[PDB]
Amino acid sequence: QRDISFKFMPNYPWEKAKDFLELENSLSINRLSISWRIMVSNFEPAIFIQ
Amino acid sequence: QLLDVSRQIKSYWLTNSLSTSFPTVDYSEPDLEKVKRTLTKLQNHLLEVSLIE
Amino acid sequence: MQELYLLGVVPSRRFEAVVNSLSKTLDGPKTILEFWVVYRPKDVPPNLPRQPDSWLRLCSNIESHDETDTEWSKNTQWSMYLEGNSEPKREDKCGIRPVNRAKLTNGSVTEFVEKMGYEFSHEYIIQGLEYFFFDTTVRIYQTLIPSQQRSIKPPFHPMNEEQPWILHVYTHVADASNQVAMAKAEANLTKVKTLLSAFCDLKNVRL
Amino acid sequence: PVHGVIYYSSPSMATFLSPAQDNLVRTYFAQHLKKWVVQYKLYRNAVTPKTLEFLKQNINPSMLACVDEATMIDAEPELEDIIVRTKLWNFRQSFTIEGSIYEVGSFKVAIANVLQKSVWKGILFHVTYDGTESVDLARPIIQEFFLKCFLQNNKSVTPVYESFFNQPRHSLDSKLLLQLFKQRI
Repeated sequence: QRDISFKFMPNYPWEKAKDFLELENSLSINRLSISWRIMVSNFEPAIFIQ
Repeated sequence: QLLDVSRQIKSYWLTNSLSTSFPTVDYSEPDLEKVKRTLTKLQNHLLEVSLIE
Repeated sequence: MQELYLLGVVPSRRFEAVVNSLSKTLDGPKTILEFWVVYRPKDVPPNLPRQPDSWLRLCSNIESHDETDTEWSKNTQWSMYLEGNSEPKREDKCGIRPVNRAKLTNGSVTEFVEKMGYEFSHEYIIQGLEYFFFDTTVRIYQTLIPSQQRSIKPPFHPMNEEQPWILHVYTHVADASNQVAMAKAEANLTKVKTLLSAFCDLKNVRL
Repeated sequence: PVHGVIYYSSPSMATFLSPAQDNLVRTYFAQHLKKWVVQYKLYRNAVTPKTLEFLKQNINPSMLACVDEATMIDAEPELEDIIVRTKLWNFRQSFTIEGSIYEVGSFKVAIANVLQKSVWKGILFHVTYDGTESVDLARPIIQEFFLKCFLQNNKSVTPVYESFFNQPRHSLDSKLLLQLFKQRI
């Protein structure tokens, strides 16, 4: 809406599952981290938040 | 009375917990990589994604 | 910490039946492979130490290292058990054994114990399965002597030819004094014992 | 990052902690995080082998415990009970440190009293400075801030302490703390 550059970059646990029981434990997970990067302006250094 | 006894014996034999198996009718294949991809696809609906870093 | 225990014996052919059939009774089997070594106080002052029983033993989980390579006592996590003799006058009821334990990391466990002044006594392996009931475990194991000190995986030397298996029932109460918690652990042990007794007979013994 | 450990033994420093904290919060807008306590215990079996154990409360989960002076392992509190039950090791000797950690602008500090059985009131400080990790630049920023924030008595007394250094953890090594107790007896 306000035309700000950004990159999403999510890393879901179920991507990493070797087999199905792994997939189970993946869904059951208690917490996950999703790292964002946000460029406010071209000259301004990027500000990133997880 | 003999028939009662023989029945009891059959039942006992069948009561014994020696099955040690399951019926197992399997043979429909997981195709996990498809489930991963459909999961991600749904989870990122309407979302612009970027590369890892 | 107080542990309430029952135990029994299982011959070899009777082992396999007791196993599958245990899987039918209560919560499925967890593979357990343990390496144990004991230590002995070198000072032996005869009046008060009472070193024959109170001396300590310590062990650790070897889930998968020895099959892959030469066993690494440095690599695995270690824990130390002080288990005392069992309480007598308990012929009728379940047994009581006081046990205390601590987990040890970032150190030479061997060098630490011997620097205490303890010193090697015996070294044995525990191999078997354990099953679960609510707040009460049950492991069937066998006592495999190692081929060598810190023996590799291929050998697994067994103690006797008959190779009998041993049945241990686990229950833990933190607080010795609480009669209500002893009561509930007692009844949990009674109920599990009843079911397990249908399975096979087992009873309280000393230590 | 880079943190300094300072320590005082003057009796003025004795009375100092509570008003020091209070003034810190009030005047410099400190925020109070977890209270700090650590416990040191020292005894030795009938054959004269020293053993000592001490317990940071922050990371109590790992209790660090060493035989004589030489040899140490990380272990559980129940281990200590083990050694008591064996009775081969003799009776305790206890030091303790109690204070509380504050976060003030760009660094976090620990203000604590050291004492045995509430004997005395010699004060320990511990300032982790978020920033440069160059010991030579942090040492005078830390020193400057410490002076500024505790300057009333600052003319009046001088410390004995361990120099500041750079270490990744946000809390100071437990082994080092043992070394502080052992140089302190």
